[PDB]
Amino acid sequence: SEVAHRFKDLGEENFKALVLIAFAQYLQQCPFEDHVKLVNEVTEFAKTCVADESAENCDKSLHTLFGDKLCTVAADCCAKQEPERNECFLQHKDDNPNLPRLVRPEVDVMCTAFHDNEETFLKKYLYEIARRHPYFYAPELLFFAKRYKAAFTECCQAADKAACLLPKLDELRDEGKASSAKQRLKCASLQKFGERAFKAWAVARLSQRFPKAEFAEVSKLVTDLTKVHTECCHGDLLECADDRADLAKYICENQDSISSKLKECCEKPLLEKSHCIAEVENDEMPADLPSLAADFVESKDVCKNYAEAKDVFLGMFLYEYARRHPDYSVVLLLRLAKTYETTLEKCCAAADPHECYAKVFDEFKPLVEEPQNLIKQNCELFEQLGEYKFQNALLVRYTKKVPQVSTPTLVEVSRNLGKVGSKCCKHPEAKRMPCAEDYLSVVLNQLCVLHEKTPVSDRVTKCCTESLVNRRPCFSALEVDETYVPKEFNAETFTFHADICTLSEKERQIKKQTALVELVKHKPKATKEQLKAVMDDFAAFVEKCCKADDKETCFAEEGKKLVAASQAA
Repeated sequence: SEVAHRFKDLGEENFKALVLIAFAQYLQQCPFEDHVKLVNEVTEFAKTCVADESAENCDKSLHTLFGDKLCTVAADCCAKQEPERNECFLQHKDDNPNLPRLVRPEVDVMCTAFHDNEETFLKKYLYEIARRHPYFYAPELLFFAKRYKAAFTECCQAADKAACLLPKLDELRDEGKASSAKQRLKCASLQKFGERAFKAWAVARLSQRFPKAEFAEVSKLVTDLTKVHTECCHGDLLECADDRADLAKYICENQDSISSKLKECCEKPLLEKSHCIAEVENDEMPADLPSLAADFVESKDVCKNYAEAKDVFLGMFLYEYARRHPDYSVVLLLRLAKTYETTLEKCCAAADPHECYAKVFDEFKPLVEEPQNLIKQNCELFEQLGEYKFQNALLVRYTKKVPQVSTPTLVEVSRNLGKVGSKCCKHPEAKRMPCAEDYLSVVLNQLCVLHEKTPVSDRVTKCCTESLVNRRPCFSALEVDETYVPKEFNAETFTFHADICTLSEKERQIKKQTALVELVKHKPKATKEQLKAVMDDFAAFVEKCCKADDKETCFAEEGKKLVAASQAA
């Protein structure tokens, strides 16, 4: 029995949470009560299996069971069987579910609901997250759950809870979203590019982190880590959580052989141990490391070793170049690795290989400089305009690049792209690249998955599927879509009402930002000069109407003077 197996390993508390998340991610539209019902029904069945490991259908696989329990409340997916059925659900996960924005009741209400029924209060948090983020890293979701519990348990018995809770919750909302984003990239990598692309990313990344660890060790870690994510991304949550635990035990046992900063980590609860390890800082670089040129360019055995085991050899190249370059981003190392392999494949087929592949490092120079100059420039620019105007500049830049993309998506992606400046520019040159480029990877992956749902721009598709590691350079290289045909104005689209006054300070910018996007789609060829001169106007239209006697009509009157002057520029 598989269910009995995983139940014992995870316990009832985790087993129940993990199954709840699985159901929330598969059927994101179904209400909370229903999932809760199926979880219990499933959980009890599991208890009978622990005893009689041959009772009802304790012999069946998790998917069969989970599948049959969801099919009692869903249709074409359920008409299929075993493999096809499961794949069906996976293909129907929705990265942008049409769910109602989540609003939080007054502190007083939450603390009452928390104190009264704690298990329920926590199970609904899990449910509301898992249904909105169908790819959230299950094991980590359990970690956020506990921290959420600690938030309430502590703040609800204080002087001013509003002051104690609200903050801790915002920090959690953001970090939860970041977390969801990073995991969305790993699944896309696996699902759209293959495990080989995933493995290479891990080798380079872990080699940067555990520079003292041996290649064979990293390889071992990478292999386990791959299976872990392969499972979480495919919906095998229980085994994912299980396997993740094992990997944490291993890493801790073999500390000495991996990294010296794993101490603090291995001295704490499971959930906190895993989370700790996954976010540990890079270890100190081994003192005397030979030159790479020795074994990879000067040696006359290159092509022979390459021929013998192309995978192991290139894998070793990555590990070696990565370990001594924690100042490079993972994508830059992968571009280098790809440039090195391309040189061997051609050179090793020449008369005198050595001569041909002797200047491969000269090929690396341009690739390393591109990222640096880009970052340098844009951080300087960021420092000058600040985060709000920088987001605006990005909205104009990206709407011009790919005008077809839906206004909600452009607004969302550009805002996030703007956050890269705040999160990264503050670091010194040494840590900027990893920061900047790996964050751009996550955000542009967001644009790619939201766009894959309803493809409208061939330019987006090409930049998203041609190469995982070159997405950033591809998007960067786009200027303006010259074939794009301007859109015709729509009254409703540019009609500002008084309801924009009740909206938070941020909810306003977002509106003014959404207007900017529509404007650029209308006048692609317009200039950053005109645009700014027009935006300022919109600002004026809000301040007056929002504060001018009983006027829900100023929205139409003053909005008229708005569109009028708007149609002019």
